[PDB]
Amino acid sequence: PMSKGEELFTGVVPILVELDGDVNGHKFSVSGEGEGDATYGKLTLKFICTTGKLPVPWPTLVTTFLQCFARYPDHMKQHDFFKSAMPEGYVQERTIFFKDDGNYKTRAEVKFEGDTLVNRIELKGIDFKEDGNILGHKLEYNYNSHNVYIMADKQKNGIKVNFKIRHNIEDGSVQLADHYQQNTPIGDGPVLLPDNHYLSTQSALSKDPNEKRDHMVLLEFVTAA
Repeated sequence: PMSKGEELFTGVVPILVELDGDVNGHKFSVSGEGEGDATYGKLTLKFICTTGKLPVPWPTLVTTFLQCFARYPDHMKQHDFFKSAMPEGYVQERTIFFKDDGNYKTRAEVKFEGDTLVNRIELKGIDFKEDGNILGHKLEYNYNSHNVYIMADKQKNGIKVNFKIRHNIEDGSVQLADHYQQNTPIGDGPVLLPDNHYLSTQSALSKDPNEKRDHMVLLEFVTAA
């Protein structure tokens, strides 16, 4: 292959997602489970809020809830930092600025625990407007397609990422979430540091009609470029 860790993703890999969140004081925890298939770049997940009802819309948390499952084509596996960081994993820090509303601050650890790919997150949301689009729940239960731009970080043998999410507001228009992401490896061994390249995402949000807990099922498709 191109990296040792890439061989960890040659099969469908089960996923565990854990988030502790806090938004304008509202505390919540989410658990998610599912599997990823990096050779297609497909991910299917079902998250449940385990503390009651999510204080913010589920689409706002999609990008916080696994980029080691991106399908890197053959002529591009030399650019796949995420798998090269494995098994030991990487920290994934992000500051999301929602246009004209508050911010999320998120810290995650993405690593193999056993045979499962685990993304363990802490999220802090501050300065949200009581009736803005987030705390007003004015977003639509859907998700656009995005292009997330990836650059190597030579000083930290990691990657600096920047992209912008489009949250379809119920009134038709778009509420921007501007993501500032930093990925830093947990282990000593070398990593693949990529030439500037894009990741293409597609995401489907739906529900599990025999689960009556606040939940989100996510069908995500990620590919390199």
